[PDB]
Amino acid sequence: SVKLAGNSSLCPVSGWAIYSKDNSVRIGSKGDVFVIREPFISCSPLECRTFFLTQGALLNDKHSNGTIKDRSPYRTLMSCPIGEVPSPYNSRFESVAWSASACHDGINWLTIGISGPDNGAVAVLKYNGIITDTIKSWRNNVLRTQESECACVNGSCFTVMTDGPSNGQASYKIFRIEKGKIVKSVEMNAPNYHYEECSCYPDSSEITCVCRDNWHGSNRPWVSFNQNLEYQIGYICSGIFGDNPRPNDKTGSCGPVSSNGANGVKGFSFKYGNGVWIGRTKSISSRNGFEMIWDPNGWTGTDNNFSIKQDIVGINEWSGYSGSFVQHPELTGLDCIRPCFWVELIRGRPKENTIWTSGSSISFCGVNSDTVGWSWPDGAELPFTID
Amino acid sequence: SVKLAGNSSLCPVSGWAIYSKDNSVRIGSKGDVFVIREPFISCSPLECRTFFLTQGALLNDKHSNGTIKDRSPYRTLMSCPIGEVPSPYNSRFESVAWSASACHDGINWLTIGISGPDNGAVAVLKYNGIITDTIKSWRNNVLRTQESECACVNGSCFTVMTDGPSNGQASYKIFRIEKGKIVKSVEMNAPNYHYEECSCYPDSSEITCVCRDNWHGSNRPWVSFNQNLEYQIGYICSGIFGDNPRPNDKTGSCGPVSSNGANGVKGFSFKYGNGVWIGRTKSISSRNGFEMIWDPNGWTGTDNNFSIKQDIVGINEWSGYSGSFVQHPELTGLDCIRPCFWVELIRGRPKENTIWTSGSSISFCGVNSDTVGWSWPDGAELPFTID
Amino acid sequence: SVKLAGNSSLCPVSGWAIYSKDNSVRIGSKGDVFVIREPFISCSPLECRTFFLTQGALLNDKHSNGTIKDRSPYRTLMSCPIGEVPSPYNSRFESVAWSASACHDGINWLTIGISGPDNGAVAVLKYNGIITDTIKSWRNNVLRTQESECACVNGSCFTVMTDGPSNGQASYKIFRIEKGKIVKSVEMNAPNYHYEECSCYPDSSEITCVCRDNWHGSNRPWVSFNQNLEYQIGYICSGIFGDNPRPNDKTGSCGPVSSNGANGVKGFSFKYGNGVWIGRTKSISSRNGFEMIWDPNGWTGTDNNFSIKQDIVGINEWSGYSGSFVQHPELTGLDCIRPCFWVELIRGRPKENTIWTSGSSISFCGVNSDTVGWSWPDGAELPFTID
Amino acid sequence: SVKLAGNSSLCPVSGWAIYSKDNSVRIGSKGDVFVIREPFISCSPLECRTFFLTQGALLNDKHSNGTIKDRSPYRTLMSCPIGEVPSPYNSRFESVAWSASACHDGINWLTIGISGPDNGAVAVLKYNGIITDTIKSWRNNVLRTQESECACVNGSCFTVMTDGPSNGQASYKIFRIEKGKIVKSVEMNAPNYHYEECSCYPDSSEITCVCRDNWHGSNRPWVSFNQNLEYQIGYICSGIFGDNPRPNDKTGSCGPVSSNGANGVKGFSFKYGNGVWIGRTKSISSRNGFEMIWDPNGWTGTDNNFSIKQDIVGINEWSGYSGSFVQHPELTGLDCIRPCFWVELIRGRPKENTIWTSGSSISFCGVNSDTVGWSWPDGAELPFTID
Ligand SMILES: *[C@@H]1O[C@H](CO)[C@@H](O[C@@H]2O[C@H](CO)[C@@H](O[C@@H]3O[C@H](CO)[C@@H](O)[C@H](O[C@H]4O[C@H](CO)[C@@H](O)[C@H](O)[C@@H]4O)[C@@H]3O)[C@H](O)[C@H]2NC(C)=O)[C@H](O)[C@H]1NC(C)=O
Ligand SMILES: *[C@@H]1O[C@H](CO)[C@@H](O[C@@H]2O[C@H](CO)[C@@H](O[C@@H]3O[C@H](CO)[C@@H](O)[C@H](O[C@H]4O[C@H](CO)[C@@H](O)[C@H](O)[C@@H]4O)[C@@H]3O)[C@H](O)[C@H]2NC(C)=O)[C@H](O)[C@H]1NC(C)=O
Ligand SMILES: *[C@@H]1O[C@H](CO)[C@@H](O[C@@H]2O[C@H](CO)[C@@H](O)[C@H](O)[C@H]2NC(C)=O)[C@H](O)[C@H]1NC(C)=O
Ligand SMILES: *[C@@H]1O[C@H](CO)[C@@H](O[C@@H]2O[C@H](CO)[C@@H](O)[C@H](O)[C@H]2NC(C)=O)[C@H](O)[C@H]1NC(C)=O
Ligand SMILES: *[C@@H]1O[C@H](CO)[C@@H](O[C@@H]2O[C@H](CO)[C@@H](O)[C@H](O)[C@H]2NC(C)=O)[C@H](O)[C@H]1NC(C)=O
Ligand SMILES: *[C@@H]1O[C@H](CO)[C@@H](O[C@@H]2O[C@H](CO)[C@@H](O)[C@H](O)[C@H]2NC(C)=O)[C@H](O)[C@H]1NC(C)=O
Ligand SMILES: CCC(CC)O[C@@H]1C=C(C(=O)O)C[C@H](N)[C@H]1NC(C)=O
Ligand SMILES: CCC(CC)O[C@@H]1C=C(C(=O)O)C[C@H](N)[C@H]1NC(C)=O
Ligand SMILES: CCC(CC)O[C@@H]1C=C(C(=O)O)C[C@H](N)[C@H]1NC(C)=O
Ligand SMILES: CCC(CC)O[C@@H]1C=C(C(=O)O)C[C@H](N)[C@H]1NC(C)=O
Ligand SMILES: *[C@@H]1O[C@H](CO)[C@@H](O)[C@H](O)[C@H]1NC(C)=O
Ligand SMILES: *[C@@H]1O[C@H](CO)[C@@H](O)[C@H](O)[C@H]1NC(C)=O
Ligand SMILES: *[C@@H]1O[C@H](CO)[C@@H](O)[C@H](O)[C@H]1NC(C)=O
Ligand SMILES: *[C@@H]1O[C@H](CO)[C@@H](O)[C@H](O)[C@H]1NC(C)=O
Ligand SMILES: *[C@@H]1O[C@H](CO)[C@@H](O)[C@H](O)[C@H]1NC(C)=O
Ligand SMILES: *[C@@H]1O[C@H](CO)[C@@H](O)[C@H](O)[C@H]1NC(C)=O
Ligand SMILES: [Ca+2]
Ligand SMILES: [Ca+2]
Ligand SMILES: [Ca+2]
Ligand SMILES: [Ca+2]
Ligand SMILES: [Ca+2]
Ligand SMILES: [Ca+2]
Ligand SMILES: [Ca+2]
Ligand SMILES: [Ca+2]
Ligand SMILES: [Ca+2]
Repeated sequence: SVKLAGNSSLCPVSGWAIYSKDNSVRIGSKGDVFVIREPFISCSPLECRTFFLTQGALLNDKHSNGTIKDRSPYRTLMSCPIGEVPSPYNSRFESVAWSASACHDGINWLTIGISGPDNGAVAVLKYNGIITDTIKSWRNNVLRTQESECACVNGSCFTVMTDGPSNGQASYKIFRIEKGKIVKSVEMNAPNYHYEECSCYPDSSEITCVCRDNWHGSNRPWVSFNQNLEYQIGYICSGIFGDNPRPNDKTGSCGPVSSNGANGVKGFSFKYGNGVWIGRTKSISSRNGFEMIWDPNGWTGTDNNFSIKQDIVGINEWSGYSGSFVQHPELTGLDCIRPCFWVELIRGRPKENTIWTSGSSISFCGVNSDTVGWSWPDGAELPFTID
Repeated sequence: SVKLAGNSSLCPVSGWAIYSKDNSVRIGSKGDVFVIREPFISCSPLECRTFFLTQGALLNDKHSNGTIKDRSPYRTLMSCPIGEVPSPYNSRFESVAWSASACHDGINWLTIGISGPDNGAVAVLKYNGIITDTIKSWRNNVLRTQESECACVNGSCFTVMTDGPSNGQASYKIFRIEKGKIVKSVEMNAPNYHYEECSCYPDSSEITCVCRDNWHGSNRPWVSFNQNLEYQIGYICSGIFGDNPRPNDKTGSCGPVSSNGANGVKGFSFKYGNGVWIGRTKSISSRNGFEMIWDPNGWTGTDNNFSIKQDIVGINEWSGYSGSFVQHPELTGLDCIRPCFWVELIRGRPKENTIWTSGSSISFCGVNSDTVGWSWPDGAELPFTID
Repeated sequence: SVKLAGNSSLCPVSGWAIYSKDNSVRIGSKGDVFVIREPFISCSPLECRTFFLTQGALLNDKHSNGTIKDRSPYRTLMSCPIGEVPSPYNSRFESVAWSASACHDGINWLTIGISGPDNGAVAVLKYNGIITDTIKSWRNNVLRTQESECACVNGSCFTVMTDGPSNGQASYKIFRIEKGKIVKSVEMNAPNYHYEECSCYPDSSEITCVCRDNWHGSNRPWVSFNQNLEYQIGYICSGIFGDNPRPNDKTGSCGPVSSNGANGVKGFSFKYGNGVWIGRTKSISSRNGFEMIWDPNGWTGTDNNFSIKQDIVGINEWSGYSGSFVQHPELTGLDCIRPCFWVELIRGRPKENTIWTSGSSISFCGVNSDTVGWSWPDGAELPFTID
Repeated sequence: SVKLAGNSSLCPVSGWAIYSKDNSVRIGSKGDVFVIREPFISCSPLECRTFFLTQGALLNDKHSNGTIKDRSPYRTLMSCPIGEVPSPYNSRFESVAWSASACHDGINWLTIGISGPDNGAVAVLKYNGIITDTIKSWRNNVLRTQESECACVNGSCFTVMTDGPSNGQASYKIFRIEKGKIVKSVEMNAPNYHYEECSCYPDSSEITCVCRDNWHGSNRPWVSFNQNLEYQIGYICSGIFGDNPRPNDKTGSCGPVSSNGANGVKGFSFKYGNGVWIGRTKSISSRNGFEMIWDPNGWTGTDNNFSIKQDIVGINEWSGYSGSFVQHPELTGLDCIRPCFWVELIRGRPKENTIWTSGSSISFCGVNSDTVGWSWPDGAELPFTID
C-alpha cells in the first residue's frame, strides 16, 4: 500500500460516460434494501464504494415511516460496492451517523460520522474502522459535514464542517486529518458567505470545494486551499446558476446571488482555470432533472453563455443531491486525476404521497472520448404497498 | 497474473457434459432474483461467471411489468458465479447496458456495456471496472453487440458490433482491444450478409465468430480473423440449418438461405476443419428445445446429413439464446482450448401470459468421454403471483 | 497446499461432541432456504462444508411441490459453510446432480454429480470446478453413489457406485480418482450382497465403507480396500442391527440379516478392530430418533450386547440419513484421523401432510473428553403456509 | 499472525464515543434477521465481530414463538461483522449453544458453546472452528458462562463458568485455555458470593472480571487473577450500585448489598486503581435506560458520590445486558488496551405483548477526546405482524 500522491492535475474532459446505476428503489419494492439518503461514491486504489446514510429501516416496511426526518439515533453510515443496491446482506457498517464523509488515503479508509443531539453533536473519526479522533460541535447548532467524499493528498485528507444556522450566517471550518487524527484546523473568515455540504476534490496538490449556500445564494460558494490550510473563497461567477432553487439564467455574480437564494441542494462543480463543468438540476424550482454544462469562462465570468450541455436526467424526472468523486492515477493508471460525479434520485416525501423518503443513484466519469446525453431516472412506481 | 496465450487449438469433443444449471426462475418465485435476459458465461484463469442484462427489477414484483421491452435506462450488466441465481445479494455490478459483452485477458476483466438512446448509443468499455474507452453509434441505429463473451489472444481481446437495420443491410465492425482501449477496428465489407449477436471464440491465435442473420438467412453467418483484423466471411454450408426460425433440413447454401430467413435467435457453432458442432433449437419455428449436432462436413458442405445428435432441452420446453464460451489451458491445465456452451431458457412474454419476461440458464462443456442426452428445462410453473 | 497423507489411524473416541446445527427448515419458514435432501459434510485442510442436493426450489414456495420425487433435471449439488442454512445467497454451485459425492485431497475439491435419464445416467467429475472425467451407467438402471464424502489418501480419492436394482442383486464398483480423473476401477464380486449409499472413510492408508442393503439385509454391509483396490467384503456382525427398518435386537449375522431386510436408510459405522461405533435410528420401523452405540465386539461378533449408548435425537423426533465425515491431521493438528458424523432430519413427505420434503442437519465429532446425550431435533412446526 | 501480548495497561478514558448500532429489530420487521439474545462483541487483530445466541428462528416468523425461553436444542452461537444485522446470509456458524463465550488470542478464535440438558450440560471448546476440548457440568445444575468475550494474554485465554443455583450459593471456576485446550482450572473459594455472566478483560497481564450476583447483591462482584490463576475476590464498593434491580444510591458495601439483591442483569465495569467506570441501567427496578458513570473512588470506597455521568439510552427506553470488550494495541496501534462496551436492547417478552423476545445492540469505545450523551435506543415499533 502507498499513499495517494494527489499531485497531478484534473484530467480535461469533453463529456461524461455512464459508470453506475443501482436501481435501489425499484429493487426494494420486493428485496431487502435500506431506506437511504445522502449517498456518495468514494474510491480506494482498488475499488469504488457507495456510502450512504441509512434510516435503520428497509423499503416497503413500516419502519420506513417518517423518513423525511433528517436526524435520529437510528441513522448509520454504511457502504457497499458501487452499483449494488444497499442491503443488509451486502453492506459494511461504517459509523453511527446522520451526517458523514469518507475518503481513502491510499492505505486505509477514513470515515467521519456525526451523531448525538442537535445542540452538541460529535463527529467520530475512524481510520480502518478504529476510532482515531472526535470533534464536538463548536456552535451548538447541528454540527454537520459534506455528505460526499473528503479529499486526500500525500497522506493528508481534508474536509469542511459547518455549525450554526442554515438560514443565516454560520461558522465553517477546514480540517486536515492524517491517519484519522485531526492535525490542523482553521475557521474560514467568510462573512456574508454560506457553506453547506461541500463537494471537495484534489487537483495539483490543493483542494477545491464547491458547496451549497442555503442562506442567500442561488450560485454556489467555493473554497480552495493548500495542505497548510491557506485558503481562498468566492462564488461561481457564471450566470448559469448552479443551485436549486435558482432564477432563470441571466447575468451572474462573483458573490452570492440573492434571487431565489434561500434553500438549496447539495451539488458540485469542477474548475478548469476560468472555466467550469457545472452539474445542476434542470428545474429552477424543484429537484427535477439533471444536466452537465461546460462554461469555458464560468468560474470567473458572469455571462450566461455556455458551450456544451449534456443531459443526464430528464426535466420531468426526480433528481436530488449530487457530488464529485475522483479516481486517482494509483487506481486508473492515468497521468491525471479523473473527475466523476454521482446523482441521488430522491423518491417519496415531500413531493410524492408516501410515508417514506429514499433514493437511488447514478454515476458518471469524465472522458475525452465520445459520449451522449440521455435520461437515466430512478424508475420506481410509487406509491408502494406500505403506503 | 499472466495473459492468456490463446495459441492452442480447440479441444476435439465427442459430446457435451452438463456443467451448470441455475434454476433462476423457479427460485425467483420466492427469492430475490433479478429479471434478466441475454445471459452469458465467461471465465478467467480462476473462475467462471454468468453475466446478464438485468431489468432493474426482481421477479414476482410489480417492476417486472413490461420486461418484454429490450432497451431502457434501467438495464444493467451484472455478473455472479456460474450456477448461482442472479440476486442483488450475490451479483457484481459491471456496467449500465442494454447490450453487452465481456471477457478476461488473463489479467483483468473487460466489460462492454451499451446504453443511451437508439439514435446515439454509446458503448462504455471498462478494464478492471475502470472506464477505459467509449465508442459511439456510427449509423445512429441501435449500436449493439454480442450478448456473449469476447475472445482474447495474447493480451488482445476482440469483439463485433453492429449498427443499422435488423431487417436489411447493416454495418458490422470488428474491434481489437488491449487493456480496455480500442487499438484497431475495421468495417466488414459484407454486402448481402447480416451479422447480429456474434458468438466468438479463440482457436490457434485466430478468432472465429458465428452469428445471427436477422434479415434473410436461416443458416448462420460467420466471420473469422487474425490479430491484425484480416478477416474472412461466409455462411455455414450445412443443410442442418442453425437459426430459428428455419426450414426443415434440406440441401443448404454457403450463402444466406432465404427460406424462413427473416428474424432469428442468437446462437453459436464450433468449427473443426470441414466439420461443425451446431447447437440449435429443436423446433423449426419457435424457441423450443435444444440439441447439439456434429456434422463432419457441415462447415463447408451443403448436404443435410450429420453423424451425432445429443438432446439438451426437449422440443416441448422453452429455450432461447445460446452462446459459446471457452476454458483456456491456463484455467484447465489442458493442452487445448476447451469449448463449452450455455443456453438461455426464456420464460414469460410473448409465449406465456405474464407481465414479465425473464430467463434461466444451463451450460455444458465438451468432453471426449461418455455423455448422454436429456432435457434440462427451466421448470418454473407460470404464471406467477404477480401476474 | 499439500495432499492429505491419510496414513494415520482413526482416533479412538469415547463419545460425541456436538459440532453443528443449521435449523434450516425452521429458518426457511421465512427466509430463502433451499429445499434439500441428501446433505453431507466434508472438510478441506482449512474448512468444513455442507454439501446437499437441492430441488431447485425454496421452502414455502410453490416450486417445492412434489419434492418427495428423487430424480429430476432441476436437482443440483451445492455447498455452504457448515452450520449455515443452504440459501441461494451463501451457497456455491457444484454440479447438476440427483446423486453425489465430494471430497478434498488437500489441494482441490473433487465433486461427483450424476444426472441424466434413469437408463443412461452420467457421473460428471470436477476437480476445482473444472470437468475432469465422466462415467456412464454400465447397467442402465439408475447409476448412483454415496450421498456422502469420498475418501482420500496420498493424492488418490475413492468412491463406490451402484447400478442395477434397489430390490435385488445389483452391480457395485470401486473407483480410484486422482486430480478428478478415474485411474482404476474394479467391480466388486458380491453375490447375495447389496450396497447402496456408502459412507467411506480413510484409516491407516486404507478405505472402509459401511453401506445400506436395500434388498435383504437389516444389518449393514461393508467393503474395505487398499489403494490398489484390493478389497474385502462382509456385513457388520452385531445383533445391534444398524439399518432402518430392522428387527428388535437379537443374535446377528456376519451375512445379510433377512428379517425386515428390504428397504433401508443411508448410514455409517466406524470400525475399531473387532469393535464398532454404530449410529442408528431409535425406531425399528421409521426414520425417528438417533443414537450412537459402542459395541466392543460388534464388527465381528453376533451378540446383542453393547457397552455405551449416547442419545442424539429422541425417539419421537424425525431423523433421516446419516454419514461419516473425517477431520485429517492436516486440519486439526492431531496425530490421528478424527471421526465425525452428520444426521439429516427429514421433514415433510411421506410422514407429514405437506406438499414438500426437505431436511435440516446436525453433526458431531468424536472426542475422548466428556460428552452427553440429548435430543437435537429439527424443531420446525409443520405444516407450513404453502401446504 | 502473532499472539496478543496483553501486557499494557487499560487506556485512560474521559468518555465514550459511539462505535456501532445494528438496528436489528427494526430491520427484521421485513428482512431475514435472527431472533437473538445474549449478544456480545469481540475483536481480532484485524476486525471486530458481534457474537450472539440465535433461537434457530427469524423475526416475524412463527418459529419466533416462545423465545422468552432461555435453553433449547435449537440455540446456536453465530457471529457477524460488527454493526451488521445478524442474518443467515451474513453470519458465521460457531457452535451449538445456549450459553457462550469467545475471544481471539492473536492467532485464532476460541469459542465456547454450552448445550445439552440442564442436569448435564457440556461446554464445547473450538479453536479455529475445530473442537479442541470439552468440559461437563460438575454440579449438574445449568453449567453456564460469560455471554461476553473471554480475555487473552500472551497466548492464554481465560474465562469463568458457574454451576449450581442462580438463587443461592453456587460453584464458580476459572479456566486457562491455550489453543482451545484447558491447561489449568481452579474453583473459586467464594462463600457468600455469587458470580454469573462475568465481563472479563485484560489489563497489565492480569484479568479482571465484573459479574452479576443473582442471589443477594445489588452491587457487582469481581474476581481478578494472574496467569497462574491466583485470584482475588470482592464486590465493587461504590454506593452507585451497578446491578438491576438495585436500591436508590446510598452508602455502599465492599461485600454484597442485600437490598434488592436477588435477580440481576449482566453488566460490566472497568477498574482504574481506586476508581471505576460503571455502566448501568437508568431505572433502579427495570431493564430501562443506560448510562456510564465515572466514580474516582468507587472501586474501593463506599460513598454515593461520582464525578461524571454520560447518557447512553434514555430511561423510558428498553435496555438489557451489557458487557466489556477491548481493542488491543495489535489492532489499534495504541500503547494501551482500549476499553469498549456494548449494550443489548431487549424487545418483546416479558415487557411487551409479543410472542417473541429478541435484541438489537449498540457499542461505544473509550476516548480522551470530546464526547456527548444521548439516547440511542432500539427503535422498533412493537408488536409486529406475527403477534
Ligand atoms: C405511518 O404513520 C402514519 C402517521 O402516524 C400512520 O397513519 C396513521 O395511522 C393511525 C392508526 O390507524 C391513525 O390514527 C388514528 O386516527 C383516527 C382518525 O383520526 C383516530 O380516531 C384514532 O384514534 C382512536 O383510536 C386509538 C386506537 O384505538 C385510540 O387510542 C384513540 O384514543 C382513538 O379512539 C387514531 O389516532 C392516523 O389517522 C393515521 N394518519 C394518517 C395521516 O393516515 C400510518 O398508518 C403509518 N404507516 C405504517 C405502515 O406504519
Ligand atoms: C401442489 O400440487 C397439488 C397437486 O397438483 C395441488 O393440489 C391440487 O390443486 C389443483 C388445483 O386447485 C386441484 O385440481 C382441481 O381439482 C378439482 C377437484 O377435483 C377439479 O375439479 C379441477 O378441475 C377442474 O378445473 C380445471 C381448471 O379450471 C379444469 O381444467 C378441469 O377440466 C376441471 O373443470 C382441478 O383438477 C387438485 O384437486 C389439488 N389436489 C390436491 C390433492 O389437493 C396444490 O395446490 C399444489 N400446491 C402449490 C402451492 O402449488
Ligand atoms: C503458445 O504460447 C506459449 C506461451 O508464450 C509458447 O510457449 C513459450 O515459447 C517460448 C518461445 O519458444 C518460450 O521462450 C517460453 O518459455 C514458452 N512459455 C511457456 C509457458 O511454455 C508456445 O510455444 C506456443 N505455442 C504452442 C502451440 O504451444
Ligand atoms: C403493467 O403496466 C401497464 C402499462 O403501464 C399498466 O397499465 C396501466 O394501469 C394504470 C392503473 O390501472 C392505468 O392508469 C393505465 O390505464 C394503464 N396503462 C396502460 C398503458 O395500459 C398495468 O396496470 C400494469 N399491470 C400490472 C399487473 O402491474
Ligand atoms: C510487552 O510485551 C512486548 C511483546 O513481547 C514486550 O516487547 C518485547 O520485549 C522483549 C524483551 O525486552 C524484546 O526482545 C522484544 O523485541 C519486544 N517486542 C516488541 C514487539 O516490542 C514489552 O517489553 C512488554 N511490556 C510493555 C509494558 O511494553
Ligand atoms: C405460540 O405457541 C403456543 C404454545 O405452543 C401456541 O398455543 C397452541 O396452539 C395450538 C393451535 O391453536 C393448540 O393446539 C394448543 O392448545 C396451544 N397450546 C398451548 C400450550 O397454548 C400458540 O398458538 C402459538 N401462537 C402463535 C401466534 O403462533
Ligand atoms: C441541517 C442543515 C442542512 C444543510 C442545509 O440540512 C440538510 C438538508 C437536506 C436537504 O435539503 O435535503 C437533507 C440533509 N440530510 C440535511 N442535513 C442534516 C444534517 O440534517
Ligand atoms: C435490436 C436488434 C437486435 C438483434 C436482432 O434485437 C435483439 C433481439 C432480441 C430477440 O430476438 O429476442 C432480444 C435482444 N435484446 C435485442 N437486442 C437489443 C439490443 O435490443
Ligand atoms: C435409487 C435407489 C436408491 C437407494 C436405495 O434410492 C435412494 C433412496 C432414498 C431414500 O430411501 O430416502 C432417497 C435417495 N434420493 C434415493 N436415491 C436416488 C438416486 O434416487
Ligand atoms: C440460568 C441462570 C442464568 C444467570 C442468572 O440465567 C440467565 C438470565 C437471563 C436473564 O436474566 O435475562 C437470560 C440468560 N439467557 C440466562 N442464562 C441461561 C444459561 O439460561
Ligand atoms: C508527484 O508525486 C510523485 C510521487 O511521489 C513524484 O514522483 C512526482 O515527481 C510528482 N510530480 C509530478 C506529477 O509532476
Ligand atoms: C509527502 O509527505 C511526506 C511525509 O510528511 C514528506 O516527507 C514529503 O515531503 C511529502 N511530499 C511532497 C511532495 O510534499
Ligand atoms: C504477444 O504479445 C507480446 C506483447 O505485445 C509480443 O511482444 C509477442 O510477440 C506476442 N506473442 C506472440 C506469440 O505473437
Ligand atoms: C505418514 O505419512 C507422512 C507424510 O508423508 C510421513 O512423513 C510419515 O512417516 C507416515 N507415517 C506414519 C503416520 O507413521
Ligand atoms: C504417495 O504418492 C506419491 C506420488 O505417487 C508416491 O511417489 C509416494 O510413494 C506415495 N507415498 C506413500 C507413503 O505411499
Ligand atoms: C509468553 O509465553 C511464551 C510461550 O509460553 C513464554 O516463553 C514467554 O515467557 C511469555 N512471555 C511473558 C512476557 O511472560
Ligand atoms: Ca424476503
Ligand atoms: Ca441557495
Ligand atoms: Ca460563460
Ligand atoms: Ca434468420
Ligand atoms: Ca453433412
Ligand atoms: Ca435393509
Ligand atoms: Ca456385542
Ligand atoms: Ca443482584
Ligand atoms: Ca465515590
